[PDB]
Amino acid sequence: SAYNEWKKALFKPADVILDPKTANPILLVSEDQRSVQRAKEPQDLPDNPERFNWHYCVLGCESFISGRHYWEVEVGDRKEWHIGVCSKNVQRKGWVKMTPENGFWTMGLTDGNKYRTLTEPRTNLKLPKPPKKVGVFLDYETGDISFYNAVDGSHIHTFLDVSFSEALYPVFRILTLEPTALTICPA
Repeated sequence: SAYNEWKKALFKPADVILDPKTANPILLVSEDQRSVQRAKEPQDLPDNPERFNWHYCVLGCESFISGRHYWEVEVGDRKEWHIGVCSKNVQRKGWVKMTPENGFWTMGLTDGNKYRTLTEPRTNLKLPKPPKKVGVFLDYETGDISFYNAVDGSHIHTFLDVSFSEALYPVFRILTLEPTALTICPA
């Protein structure tokens, strides 16, 4: 397909590894550091400055300050998940609303069938097919963050013409307890 054949020609495939130091204590990062799951109760971890202590979020290890990049995330049959990018300088301690104004550019799924972009106010997305694998695409220069169905190459959503200045991290959020993990596809 055009999506599969062109993605690497236009965007550098990012090797995204989850950073355990950033993960909310209720989250578990897999040994290979590609997958995240949720625990029933928060685990005993230090409250280091890099760690999200309220939001059930985890970041990638590396940030982006220029260029075109992409990564793909297997969401599978999960009924809840949110993914995208956030500023290096987001508030990690306490609560702030996950919005572009607060340095979060994310979309995802809640309650099995409610697809949303986490704008302010939130925008409901109408998708003909439920995505099982999502491609996250960053063009730092043009200020575009795009989301695609990584199987059929269909468009999900684009944050357009954002004035980037700070470094951007891949960000992942899961709120629910379910049998399927959220998994990054390797380069």
